Amino acid sequence: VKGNYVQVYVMLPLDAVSVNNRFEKGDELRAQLRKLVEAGVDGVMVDVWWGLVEGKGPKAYDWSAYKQLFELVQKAGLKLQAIMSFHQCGGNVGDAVNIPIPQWVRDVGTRDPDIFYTDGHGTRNIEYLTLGVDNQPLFHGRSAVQMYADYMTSFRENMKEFLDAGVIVDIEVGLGPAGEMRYPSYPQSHGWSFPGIGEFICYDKYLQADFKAAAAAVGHPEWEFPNDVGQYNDTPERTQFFRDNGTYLSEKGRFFLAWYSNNLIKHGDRILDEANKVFLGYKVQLAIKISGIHWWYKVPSHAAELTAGYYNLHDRDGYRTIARMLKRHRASINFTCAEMRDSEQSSQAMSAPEELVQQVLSAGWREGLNVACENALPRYDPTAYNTILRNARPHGINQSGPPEHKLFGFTYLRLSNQLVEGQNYVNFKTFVDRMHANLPRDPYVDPMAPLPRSGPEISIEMILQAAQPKLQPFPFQEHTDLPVG
Ligand SMILES: OC[C@H]1NC[C@H](O)[C@@H](O)[C@@H]1O[C@H]1O[C@H](CO)[C@@H](O)[C@H](O)[C@@H]1O
Ligand SMILES: [Cl-]
Repeated sequence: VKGNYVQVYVMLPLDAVSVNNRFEKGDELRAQLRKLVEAGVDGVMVDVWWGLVEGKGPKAYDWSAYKQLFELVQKAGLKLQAIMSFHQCGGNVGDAVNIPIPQWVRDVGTRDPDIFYTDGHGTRNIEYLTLGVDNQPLFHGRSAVQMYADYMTSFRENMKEFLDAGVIVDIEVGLGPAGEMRYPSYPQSHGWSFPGIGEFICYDKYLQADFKAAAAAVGHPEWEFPNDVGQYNDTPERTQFFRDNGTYLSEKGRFFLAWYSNNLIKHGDRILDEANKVFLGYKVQLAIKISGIHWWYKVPSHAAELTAGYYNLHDRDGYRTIARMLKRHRASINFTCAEMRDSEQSSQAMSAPEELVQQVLSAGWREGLNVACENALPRYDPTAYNTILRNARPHGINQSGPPEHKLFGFTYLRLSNQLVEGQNYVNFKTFVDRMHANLPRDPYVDPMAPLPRSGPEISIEMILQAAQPKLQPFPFQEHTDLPVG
């Protein structure tokens, strides 16, 4: 029965550490984490905000608040998943917690605005640095990749005690906005609202130069980005690019989609190679986060996935390519939407979160990866938990041994007083029991080996062999066999 146990983590509040980099929630979190422990929770997840830690200047890392937070977590006896959060928290009208990337990095942007992902109207998105500057030494002598590597190295050195004590068990490497490996193709601040197709965010001068060179390398120097793609809030059929039998299918469209999605893959590969080197020999898993772009999954162009950078079509597996890139690093996939049913979604959005989840989990498992999941949106109801349970053990319980497939972990978004009071807590606690296959909490489950060095670098052509033939997912049971109620 023990092979069925799925670990449950809970995300901490976005302001677990204050926006001024002070630890202020000692008493509150102590009581809240005690409730989590009483409920059987294996660990917590937390954003380690770049804007807080390296906020005062290059290499001025102030870890003092995170250390206090981490001691609290260790004192509670909980495991810890640390997100290298190289992205802005909040920043939209109405957001409660607002933590931009370091001011001194934004200061570079006042002179070189092309450090930011840029749309076709020229709007600069300040939430994250363009993958176009990964290897450009623009930041007081450092490249973006060097800044990420140096931050992770400082983290390791300063948190060594927590790593050695087995408190920190997972490093989630932020690779884009919201920590997700994607482009910022659906920004509320630029006027997007659900379920707009989004936009291609490749207009910064660095990416423009990259495209031109890539185009010349295949004999077509003349080529430009597609200009029949509409705008953020369009539907696919309103554009010549994304409509059925549209220009996304052309030789030109295919080249562009490949270039855009490949650049995201290369960004992840090169940052994971550095992260692996940093954490070599520590008993931790490295993970990336893939965003759950479920809208337009039911139309041929998969338009919102394409603009996010996931080149996914009925005959092209745009997630298995990503999974193949992760293999050499022994990195895990952290996906979302684990809580969603298709019946809960708007019809006109053409949304299929269940099939998308099935596609991403199946891709990870076919590449031999650990796969974990999060809920996309806040949920406290038994139906949500039953959906997560279904995704956690897609073929149900194996009474003989471990199941054919299971999630390596699930991380719940997110801790607050609401979760640990009233009927919410009862529902949550029962969820954790079921995730644990009704066994008691086992802190020693899923032990990590010392992280080995990433295997040999493989080319983009090698990675892309995973795109086709596109396979049906593994069959998933309609309903969990171990529901909450
Ligand atoms: O965890 C990543 C995102 N998954 C999909 C959710 O809808 C979204 O809200 C999540 O992003 C938030 O939480 C992250 C972890 O706390 C944080 O890094 C990110 O900035 C968002 O606040
Ligand atoms: Cl295969």
